[PDB]
Amino acid sequence: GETLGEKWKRQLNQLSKSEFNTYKRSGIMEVDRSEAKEGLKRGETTKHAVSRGTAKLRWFVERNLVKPEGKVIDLGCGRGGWSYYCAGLKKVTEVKGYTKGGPGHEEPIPMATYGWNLVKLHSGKDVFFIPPEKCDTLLCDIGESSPNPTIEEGRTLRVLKMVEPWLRGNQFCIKILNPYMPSVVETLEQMQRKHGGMLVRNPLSRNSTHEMYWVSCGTGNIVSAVNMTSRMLLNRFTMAHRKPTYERDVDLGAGTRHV
Ligand SMILES: C[S@@+](CC[C@H](N)C(=O)[O-])C[C@H]1O[C@@H](n2cnc3c(N)ncnc32)[C@H](O)[C@@H]1O
Ligand SMILES: OC[C@@]1(O)OC[C@@H](O)[C@@H](O)[C@@H]1O
Ligand SMILES: [Cl-]
Repeated sequence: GETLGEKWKRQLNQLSKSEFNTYKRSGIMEVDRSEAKEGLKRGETTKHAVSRGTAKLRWFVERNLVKPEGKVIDLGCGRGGWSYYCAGLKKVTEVKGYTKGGPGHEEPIPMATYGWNLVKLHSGKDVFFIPPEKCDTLLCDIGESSPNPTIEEGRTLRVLKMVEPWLRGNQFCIKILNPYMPSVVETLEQMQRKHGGMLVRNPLSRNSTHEMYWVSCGTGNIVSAVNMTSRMLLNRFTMAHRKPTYERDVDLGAGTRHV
């Protein structure tokens, strides 16, 4: 009597490599990253978003699902995609990004995109072990995938326990790696009651992950959101019209900001 999400995961893990590669992009929204990738390889530091993450966060911001403002803390900042984007938003006054260093983990990329001077990224900073800090906006994009959904479940619950102390009177956008397991749904219901917001599927996410984001603005039934996302993902395995929808990548400009 598994959840629809569990049914999706078992089916995903049964795909061949070619099937997986076709499925992951079927009918998704996608930014053309060729130009940014080539530029970044050449050491270019203006205009380019450092990752696909900038476009993901832009989608939420454009729809007023999160409204970054004041002091922004970005947990699991990686290369800095979310941080460099927030740096260009009018209401943002400072951005601090923290990420885990080490082999196999992405390190921050120094960039000169608009508002770069308001951003301080720091590697070698495992957020599970640091004290929470006051901020006006809390972003978190942590959650490592695994073919084992119980491992993802444990990762998601650990992230949720970790972020809660950082939430008080502030905007937020937090990745929920595995939102479909019963303990996670229940945890999310409790945290939504305590801190508000809603759970949303980003159309730029690949079909190979069931990730959803808990955003501070709006409200909605979490069980419905999760189940409708699971149904969509299950239905995409045998999608008749699977062409992705392409959008231009984000241009983050250049120059310092004065607040
Ligand atoms: C998907 S990425 C971030 C993408 C980012 N939002 C962007 O737009 O470029 C998640 C990052 O969180 C980092 N991470 C994982 N566990 C962490 C921890 N305990 N503390 C800090 N960072 C962590 C990973 O190394 C990875 O770089
Ligand atoms: O509502 C916020 C809070 O009180 O929730 C319970 C724990 O997570 C605390 O660390 C956290 O500050
Ligand atoms: Cl609803």
